[PDB]
Amino acid sequence: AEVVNGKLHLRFAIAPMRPTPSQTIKEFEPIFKYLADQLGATYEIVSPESWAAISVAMTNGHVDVGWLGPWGYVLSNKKAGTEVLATVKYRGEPFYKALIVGRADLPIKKWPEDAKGLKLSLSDQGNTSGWLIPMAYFKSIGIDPASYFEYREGATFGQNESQIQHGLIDLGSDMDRGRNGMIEAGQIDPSKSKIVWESSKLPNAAISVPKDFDPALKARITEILTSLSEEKAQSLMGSGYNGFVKAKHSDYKVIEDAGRILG
Repeated sequence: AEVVNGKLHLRFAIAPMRPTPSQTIKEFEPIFKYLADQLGATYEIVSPESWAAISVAMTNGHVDVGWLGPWGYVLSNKKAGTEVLATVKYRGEPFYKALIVGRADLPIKKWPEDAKGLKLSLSDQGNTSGWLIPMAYFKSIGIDPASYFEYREGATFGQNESQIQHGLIDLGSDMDRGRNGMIEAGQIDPSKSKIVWESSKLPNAAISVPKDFDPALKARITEILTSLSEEKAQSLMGSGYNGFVKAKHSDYKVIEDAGRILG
C-alpha cells in the first residue's frame, strides 16, 4: 500500500469463488470498492484462476487486502506472516463445507469402497475444500487417491461441476456455498449430480493483509467490514455472502491441523 500523489492506493485480490475471474470480480468487486471508498483510496483488483495463486501473490508481496481461501491463508501465514483480519459470513455463518459430488446415477451405497478406478477430479493444491480436505479424508481411511482412482488434480470447481454434469468424470470436489451459487445462477443442472460426501464445518474465507500492514489501516479495515449489516453486505457481494466477523489465526486451527497431517 502506498500514498500516491497524496492518495492512498490499495491492491486487492479475490480467490476464485465463482466459476470465472470475470464473474468473481463482477459479483464481489463492490465490497472492495466500498472498502476503498470508506478510506478515500484508489484501488486495483484481480482474481486468479487458482486458489494457490492468490496465496502465492499475497506471500510474494503483491496484495494489500486479499480474500483468500482458508488453506491459502494458512500457507501464506506460515511462509510470510500474512495476517487474517476477518472471516466472511455465508448465510450469516463463518463456516462452510467441502463436497465430493458424483454423477446422479453413480452407485454409492458402499462409498468409497465401491469407487475404485472411477474418475475423480480434485482441485489445485492451494484449494481447501477442493484438495486439502478431501485428501485428508482419503488419507484418514488409508486411501491414496492417485493410485485408487483414475485421478486428476488441478481442476477448478467450474470444471469439476461441468465435467460431472456432462459425464466426463464420475466424482469431483466442490464447496457447498459454491455449488449453491452455481445452481442459483443456472450454471448447473442439479438433477445430473448428487453430493456423495460432505466434510465437517470449515472456517470460511480469510480477509488477509501482509505481516507488516499499517496498524491504523488494519484496524479501520476490520471495523469497516465487520460493522456491516447483513443487508448492506449482501448488497455488495454474490448471493449468500452477507457479512464479516473478526477473526484471528487460531480460528483456522482445523485447516492448519489438516495441512500438518498431510505434510
